[PDB]
Amino acid sequence: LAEDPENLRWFVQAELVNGRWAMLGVAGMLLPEVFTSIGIINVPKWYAAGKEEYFASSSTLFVIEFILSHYVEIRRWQDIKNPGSVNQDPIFKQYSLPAGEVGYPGGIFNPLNFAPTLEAKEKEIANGRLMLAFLGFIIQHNVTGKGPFDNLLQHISDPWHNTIVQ
Amino acid sequence: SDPESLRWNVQAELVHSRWAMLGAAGIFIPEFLTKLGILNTPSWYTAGEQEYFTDTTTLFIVELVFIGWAEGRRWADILNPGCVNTDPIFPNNKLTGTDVGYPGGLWFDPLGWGSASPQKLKELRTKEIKNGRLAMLAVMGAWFQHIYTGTGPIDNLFAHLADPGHATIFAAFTPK
Amino acid sequence: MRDLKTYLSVAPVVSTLWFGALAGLLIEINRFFPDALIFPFF
Amino acid sequence: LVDRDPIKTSFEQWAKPGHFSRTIAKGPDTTTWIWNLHADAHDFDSHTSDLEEISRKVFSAHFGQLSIIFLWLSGMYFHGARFSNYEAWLNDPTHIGPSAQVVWPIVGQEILNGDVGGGFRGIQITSGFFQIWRASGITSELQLYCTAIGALVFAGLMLFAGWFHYHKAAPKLAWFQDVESMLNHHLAGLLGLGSLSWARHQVHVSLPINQFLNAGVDPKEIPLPHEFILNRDLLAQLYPSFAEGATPFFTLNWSKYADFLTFRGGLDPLTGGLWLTDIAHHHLAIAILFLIAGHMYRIKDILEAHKGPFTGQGHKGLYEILTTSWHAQLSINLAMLGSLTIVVAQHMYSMPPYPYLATDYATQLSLFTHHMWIGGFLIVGAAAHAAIFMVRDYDPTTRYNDLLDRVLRHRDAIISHLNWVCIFLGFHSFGLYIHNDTMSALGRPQDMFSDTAIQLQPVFAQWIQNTHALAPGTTAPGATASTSLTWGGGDLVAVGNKVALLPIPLGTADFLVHHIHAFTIHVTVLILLKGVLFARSSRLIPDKANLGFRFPCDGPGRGGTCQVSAWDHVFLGLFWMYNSISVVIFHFSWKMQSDVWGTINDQGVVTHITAGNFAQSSITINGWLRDFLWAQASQVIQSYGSSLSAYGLFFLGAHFVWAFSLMFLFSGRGYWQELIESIVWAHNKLKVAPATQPRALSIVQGRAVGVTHYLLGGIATTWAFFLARIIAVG
Amino acid sequence: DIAGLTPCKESKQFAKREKQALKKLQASLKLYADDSAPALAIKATMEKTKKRFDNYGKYGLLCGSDGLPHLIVSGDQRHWGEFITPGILFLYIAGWIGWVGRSYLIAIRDEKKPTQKEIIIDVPLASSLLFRGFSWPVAAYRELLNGELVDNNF
Amino acid sequence: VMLAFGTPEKQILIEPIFAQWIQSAHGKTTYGFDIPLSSTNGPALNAGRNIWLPGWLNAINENSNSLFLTIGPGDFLVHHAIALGLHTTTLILVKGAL
Ligand code: CLA
Ligand code: CLA
Ligand SMILES: CC1=C(/C=C/C(C)=C/C=C/C(C)=C/C=C/C=C(C)/C=C/C=C(C)/C=C/C2=C(C)CCCC2(C)C)C(C)(C)CCC1
Ligand SMILES: CC1=C(/C=C/C(C)=C/C=C\C(C)=C\C=C\C=C(C)/C=C/C=C(C)/C=C/C2=C(C)CCCC2(C)C)C(C)(C)CCC1
Ligand SMILES: CCCCCCCCCCCCO[C@H]1O[C@H](CO)[C@@H](O[C@H]2O[C@H](CO)[C@@H](O)[C@H](O)[C@H]2O)[C@H](O)[C@H]1O
Ligand SMILES: CCCCCCCCCCCCO[C@H]1O[C@H](CO)[C@@H](O[C@H]2O[C@H](CO)[C@@H](O)[C@H](O)[C@H]2O)[C@H](O)[C@H]1O
Ligand SMILES: CC1=C(C/C=C(\C)CCC[C@H](C)CCC[C@@H](C)CCCC(C)C)C(=O)c2ccccc2C1=O
Repeated sequence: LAEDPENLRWFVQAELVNGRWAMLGVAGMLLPEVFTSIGIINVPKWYAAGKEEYFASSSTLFVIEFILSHYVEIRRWQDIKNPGSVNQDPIFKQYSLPAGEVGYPGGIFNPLNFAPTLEAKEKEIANGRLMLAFLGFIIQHNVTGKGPFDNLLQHISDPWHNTIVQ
Repeated sequence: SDPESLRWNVQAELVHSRWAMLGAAGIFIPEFLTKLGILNTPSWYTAGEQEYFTDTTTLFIVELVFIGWAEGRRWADILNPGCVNTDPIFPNNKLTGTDVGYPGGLWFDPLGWGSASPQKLKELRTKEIKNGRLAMLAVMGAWFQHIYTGTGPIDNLFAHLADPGHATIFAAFTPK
Repeated sequence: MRDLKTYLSVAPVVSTLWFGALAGLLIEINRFFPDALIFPFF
Repeated sequence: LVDRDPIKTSFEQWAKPGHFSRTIAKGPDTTTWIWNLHADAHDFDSHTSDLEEISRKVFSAHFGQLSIIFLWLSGMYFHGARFSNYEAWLNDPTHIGPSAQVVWPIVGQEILNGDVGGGFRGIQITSGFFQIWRASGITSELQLYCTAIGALVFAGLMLFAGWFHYHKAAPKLAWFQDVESMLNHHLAGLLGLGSLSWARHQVHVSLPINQFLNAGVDPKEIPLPHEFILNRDLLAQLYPSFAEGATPFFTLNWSKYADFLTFRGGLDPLTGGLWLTDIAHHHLAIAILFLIAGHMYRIKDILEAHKGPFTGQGHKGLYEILTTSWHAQLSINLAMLGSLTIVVAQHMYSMPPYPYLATDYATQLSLFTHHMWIGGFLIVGAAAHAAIFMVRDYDPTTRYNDLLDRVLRHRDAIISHLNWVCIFLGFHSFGLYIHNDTMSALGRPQDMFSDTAIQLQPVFAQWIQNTHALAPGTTAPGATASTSLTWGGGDLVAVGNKVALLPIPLGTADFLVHHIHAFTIHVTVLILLKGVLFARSSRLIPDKANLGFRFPCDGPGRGGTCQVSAWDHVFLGLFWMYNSISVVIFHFSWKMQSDVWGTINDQGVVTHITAGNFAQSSITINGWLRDFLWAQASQVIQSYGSSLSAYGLFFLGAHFVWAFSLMFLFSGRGYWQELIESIVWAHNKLKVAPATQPRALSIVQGRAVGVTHYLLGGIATTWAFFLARIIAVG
Repeated sequence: DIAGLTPCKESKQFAKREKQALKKLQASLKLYADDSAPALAIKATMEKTKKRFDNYGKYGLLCGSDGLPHLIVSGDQRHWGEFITPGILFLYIAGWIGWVGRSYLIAIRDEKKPTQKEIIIDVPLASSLLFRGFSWPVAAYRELLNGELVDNNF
Repeated sequence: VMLAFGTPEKQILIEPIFAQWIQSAHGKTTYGFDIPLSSTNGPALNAGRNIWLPGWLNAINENSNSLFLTIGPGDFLVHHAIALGLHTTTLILVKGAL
C-alpha cells in the first residue's frame, strides 16, 4: 500500500562499488601508458614473481585468492543489512553513524554526506562514473587493437579500418 | 459540415513550422547569391588538402553533436516548467499550467509585468515574412524537385521511357 | 507537446500499423542478414 | 443520447462509452461486445425503430462495393498490363501458361515463381482475363493501363456518390416506396444499353481485330489504336456498308449476302471459342428485349388478379409490403442471383464464350467451381434473409391472411413431404453405391450395377441429348452442328494441342451421381425450408419468436430445445451445401478428364487425361479415392520445391484449419469459461488481467467460428488439390 | 562431432546437396535473358543461396546424414549460440513485452472512471512505459521478488 | 515452409540429445564418444562387468531388431507431440475432475 522511493541502503551501495572497482580496473591498465611498454589482455599471470618455482601453471592462483576474497565479501553484505564498519564509509560512507536519515526508511531524492572531513564525495562520485562506462568504452574498443593517440603527422585520421566481419 | 482539425498539439505545429521555414531561409539566399557565379572560380584545396578527405560522415556526427545539444535543449526549454504527473491543464502536460514554472525561485523570468513577453508592440516584422516564408519555402522547395528531376542523362532507369525531346536542369532562365 | 506522465490515444487497430511495419522492418533485418540459424555478434 | 442532441452539436462524439441496446455497453467492461458489433453491425432492429434512413444507408454501402470492384481489377487490369505475360502469350497462345503475378524474392519466397511464359518467371493464373481479354483488339500493355485508371476513375466518383448520399443531407421515403418505375429503366437501358452498347464495340473493333488475328502476326502488325470510324474500309472485309439496304426493312436484295451475324452454332477451329460472330447478333437480339420490356408500366394490378381455389387470395396484395420489406426483397434475389450464377457454371464448360478455353482446361474449371460456390453460397443466404423476414421486419401484423398465412396453414405438411422424399433418395441415392462395395468386395459382378452388369446394355444414347444435336429437323435453320458441341451427334474435330470438346456420352455412372445430387440438393432445402417456415412459432416453442432468429437455443427443457431457431437452420444448411457444391465439383473434373479433356494425336486417337477409368469404377465410391483422391492428389503431395508449391504448402494448413473447426463446432461453452478463469487467476497473482472482463464465446459465436472455418478449411483444401492437377499434365 | 556428422569443413552428403538441386534449377539450358534485364534465377536466388560455398560462415554445424545440419547446442566444441545466444535474446525481448504488459496496465484502475480506457490506447505502446523494458537492469528480477508486487500483493 | 520452398537446407531440426545420451549409459554401439568419465572404457563400470549385463542388453546399434533404434530430429518432435498430448488431455481431465 506504500507508494514510492523505497530503496534504502539498497543499491546506492551497489553502484558506488561499481565506481570504486571501475576506477581500480582502469588503474590496472594505466600502467604502460607513458612508456608505451606492455599491452592488452596480456592474460598476464600478472606481475610475475621472480623465479625459483613455476613453469607456471603452478595451480589456480585465482581460485585461492578468491575463497579469501569471499569472507570479506560476506562481511559487507552483513553490514548492509544491519550495519557495523568502524570507519563506516560506503554504507553512508564516513560521517558514519548518520545517514540516520536513510536508516529509518523513506528519503526519495537524498544527496548525502561524508567524512569527518568535508568535501562531500561528490567529486569522487564523478571520478567514479567516468571509470564506470570507461571500462564500458575500453572493453568495447578491443575488438580492434590496443592503443590510443599520441601523435599526428599520420595517426588521428583513421584513414583505413576493418569493420566488423560482416 | 467540416472536419475539426484544430489539433491541439497544435500551437506547436506552427512553431515546428517556423523551424522548418526559417531554416529553409539559409538555403535560398546563400546558394543563390550563388556567387551569381561568379567573377570566377571556386577551389577547395585547403583542408581536405590531402588529409584523406574531411567529412564524409564524420562531418555528420559533429554536425549533430553541435546540434543535438541545441535542437534538444531546445524545446526542452522553449518553455516548460511545473513538470509532473497526475491531472490536466491540457497543453498537453500543462504542468507549467498555473505555476509558471516557479513562484519565488529565481529570475527564471524575463522582463517587466509578471510575464514572459518582449511585449505588445510587434507582430510586425516577422509575422508576414516569417509565415510568408512558411509559404515561400514550400514553393521554392517545390522548385527544387522541379530543378533536378529528369536527371538529364545519366539514368533513365526503368523505362517505359518515352522522353526525349530535351533535357532538364537548373542554371536559371526558362526557355519559353 | 507531450511531456511527463502519459499522453494521447489511438484507434482499434493501430496494431495493423504495428503488425504491418515495425514487425515489417525485420524482413528488413532478414535480408540485410539474408540469413540466420545462429548469428555472429557485435 | 444526448451526447448532445439535436440542435447544437456539430461537435462529433468520439468518446464516453459507446453504444448499444439501452443498458448500453455498461460503462462497466466486457469482451463480448467487441465481438458483438462486427457481427450485427447492421441488423436493423437498432439504430431506428423507423425504417426512415436505412434504405438511405443501403444505397451507400452498395456504392462502396461497386467502387472496390473497381478498385479491384483496376488492380486486376494493372497487374494484367504491366507484369505482362499477355503481350507475350497472344502472339503465342497455346504455348504460354500465363501469369499476371510475381513475388519479389524475399526469404523462401520465389520457389513459387516458375517459368510460365514468353520468357519470364511467374505465378500461373486461373481466372482469365487473357481471355475476357482476347476481345480487346488494339492491344499493348500501357493501355490496359488506361482501362485500368478508367477503373480508378469509376471509383472516387462511384464512391463519392456514397458521400453524395447518407452523409450528405440526403433522401426520403417516397423515392424507394414509390417503386413504380424501377425495373423500368434498369432492364430497359443498361441491361439493354449494355449488351446494346456492348454490341457497339463487339463488331466495331473486336470482331475485325481477331478476324485477322486467328492467323498470327505480331499485333499492330495488325491494329492501329483509333483507326476504327468514319473510315471504314475494313468493315468491307467482314462485310458491306449495307451497300444499299435502308435501316434494315425490305426492298432489299441479296444475291450473295446477309449482314454480319450469320449465326454460328459450333466452335472455331484454331481458336475454339465458338464464333465471335454470333456474339454480336445474340447481344443485339437481347437488348431489344429490355429495350422493349423495360417499358412497362407505371402495380398490384397484375398480382391482384388471378386467384384459384387452392390458389391464393394472398396472391393479391401479395404484399403492399413487398415495396418495404427489404430483407425479403434481398432473400428473393439471392435465390435468383445465386441460382442464376451456377447456371453460368454449365453453359460455360459445354459452350465456351471466350477465345482459348477448354484447351485451357485449368483456366475454366477453377471458374466452373468458383462460379458454383456462389450459386450456392448465395442461396443458403437467400433463405437466411427470408427467415430474417419471417421473424421481423414490419412493425405489426397487417400482411394478413394470404398465400403465406396460407402456406403456414400447412407447414407441418409441406415439410412432412420432402422428408420422406430424402430417405427414399439416400437409400436409392447412396447405399446404391454401398451395394457395389459390399458385393464387389464380396465380388460377384454378375450383380453389381456396373454400367455393364445390371442391364440397360451399351447405349446411353437417346433421351434429349440425341434430339438436341441433330437439331435442324426444325423450324430450326442453323449452323453445322449443335448449340453445344458435347451433345451426342456430330464431329471429331476440335483443337490444336489437344482435345477441347466432344460428346461426353454418359450411360449409368452419370445416372447415379445425377441422383446423389437430387438427394443432396433436397435434404439441403429441407432444413432451410422447415427452418425459415417454422421461423417465428413452433409446436415446441410458441413463445419462440421473442428475441430472436439467433438465440442460442431456448433451454435444456422440452428434452432438447437447442438447435431450433433458424440462424442455425442456416448453420446446418451451409454444412450440407458445402457438400452440395463440394461433391458437384468432384463430379465434373472426374468426368471432364476421365472423358473429354483430351489429347489429339495423329489420326486423332483421343487420349483422355485418364483413359476412361470412370467406366466401372466411380460406381464403387472407393474408386472415388482409388481413382480420385488417392490417384490425383499425388500431384499435390509431390508438389514440393517447385513453383506452384504454394498449393501443396497450403493443402496442409487449411487441411489444418478445417481440423481446428471441430474444436469450435464440437464443444461446450461454460467450459472455456471454467478454463478462462484458471487462466484469469494465474493472471491476477502477478497483477496482469481483470480490466475488460475476458469472456468465452457467445454460444452462437462459437457456432459462427465453427462452420466459417469448417468451410474455409475444407474448401481451399481442394482449391489447392485442384490447382496442382491441371497445371502440369492436364 | 557429436554424432551427426561434422561441420562444413567436410560433409560430403552436404556437398551433394549444394550441388544438384540448385545447380540444376540452373539446368534450364537457358531461358532467355541474353541481355535481358528482368529474370533473376540467373543472378542470386541461386548465388544468394549459392555463393554458399565451402564457406557459410563456417559455423561448425553438424550436418546429420543427407547433410542437413542438426543442432546440438551443448556448451561444447563449436556449439553454444544456437540456443543461449538466441535464447537469452528471446527472453530479454519477451518480458520487455510483458514487463510493459504489467505496466500499461498497472498505471490505471484510477481517478475518475477507467472502464475501457484500454480499447483506445493513450499513449500507444504506453510508449512512455516502453523503454522501461531495456532500462531494466534487474528490474523485476529483484523488485518482483521484493516489494511492489510483493508477497502481500501475492 | 522451407521444403517446397526447395531449400531443404535451412530446415530446422534439432538432433535431440537427451535420449541418445540415455543409451550411452547403456550402449552399444554407435561410434564411441568417451563421455568424460566413462570414455568408452578405462573406467568401464569395474564394480560390475561380466556378470549381469552380458551379451544381453547388448544388441547395440543393430538395425534389424536392436531394442534401441537410433533416434534423430524426426523423433525430437513426435516425442514432443506425444508430450503435448498427455498434458492437454489431462489439463482437461485434471480440470474436468477438479
Ligand atoms: C445480398 C446480401 C448480403 C447482404 C447485403 C447481407 C446483409 C446482412 N446480413 Mg447476410 N447473408 C448473406 C448475403 C447478404 N447479407 C448470405 C449469402 C448469407 C449466407 C451465408 C448470409 C447469412 C447471414 C447471417 C447468418 C446473418 C446475416 C446477417 C446480415 C445482416 C448483418 C450484417 C453484418 O453484420 O456483417 C457480418 C459480417 C461479419 C461480422 C464479418 C465476418 C466475416 C467472416 C465470417 C469472414 C469470412 C471468411 C473469409 C474467408 C475471411 C477473410 C479472409 C481471412 C482468412 C484473411 C445484414 C443486414 C445477420 C443478422 O443478424 O441479420 C440482421 C446474421 O448474422 N447474414
Ligand atoms: C516442458 C517441456 C517440454 C516437454 C514436456 C519436454 C519433454 C521431453 N523432452 Mg524436451 N525440450 C524442451 C521442452 C520440453 N521437453 C525444450 C524447451 C527443449 C530445448 C529446445 C528441449 C530439448 C530436448 C532434448 C535435446 C531432448 C529432449 C527430450 C525430451 C523427452 C525425454 C525427457 C527429456 O529429455 O525432457 C527434456 C526436459 C527439459 C528440456 C527440462 C526443461 C523443461 C522446460 C519446461 C523448462 C523450460 C526451460 C526454457 C525453455 C529454456 C531455458 C532458457 C535457455 C537459456 C536455456 C521428453 C518427452 C529428449 C528426447 O527424448 O527426445 C526424443 C532429448 O532428446 N528435450
Ligand atoms: C443521354 C444520352 C445518351 C446516353 C449515353 C450513356 C450514358 C449511355 C450508356 C451506356 C451504358 C449505360 C452501358 C451500360 C452497360 C452495362 C453493362 C455492360 C453491365 C455490366 C457489368 C459487368 C461487366 C459485371 C459483370 C459481373 C457479373 C457477371 C456479375 C458480378 C461479377 C462481375 C461484376 C464480373 C445517348 C448515348 C443516347 C446519347 C445522347 C445523350
Ligand atoms: C509461432 C508464431 C506464429 C505461428 C504461425 C503459424 C504456426 C501459422 C499457421 C497457419 C496455418 C497452419 C494455417 C493457416 C491457414 C490460413 C489460411 C488458409 C488463411 C486464408 C485464406 C484465404 C486467403 C483463402 C482464400 C480462398 C478463397 C478465395 C475462398 C475459398 C478458397 C480459398 C481458401 C483459396 C505467428 C508467426 C503466426 C505469430 C507469432 C508466433
Ligand atoms: C492504501 C489502500 C488502497 C487505496 C485505495 C482506496 C482509495 C480511497 C477511496 C476514498 C474513500 C471515500 O472517499 C470519499 O469521500 C470524500 C470526502 O469525504 C469525497 O470527496 C468529495 O468531497 C469533497 C468535499 O469538498 C470534494 O472537495 C472532493 O473533490 C470530492 O471528491 C468522495 O466521495 C470520496 O473521495
Ligand atoms: C474412345 C473409344 C472409341 C469409341 C468411339 C469410336 C467411334 C468413332 C470413331 C473414332 C472417333 C474419333 O474420331 C476421329 O476419327 C479419326 C480417327 O480414326 C480421325 O480422322 C481424321 O484424320 C484423318 C486426316 O485427314 C482422316 O482419316 C479424317 O478425314 C479426319 O477426320 C479424326 O481425328 C477424328 O474425326
Ligand atoms: C475453443 C472454444 C472456445 C475458446 C475460444 C476462445 C476463447 C477464442 C478467443 C480468443 C481470442 C480471439 C484471443 C484474442 C486475444 C488477442 C486478439 C489480444 C492480443 C492482440 C494481439 C496483438 C495478439 C469457446 O469460447 C467456445 C465457445 C462456444 C463453443 C465452442 C467453443 C470452443 O470450441
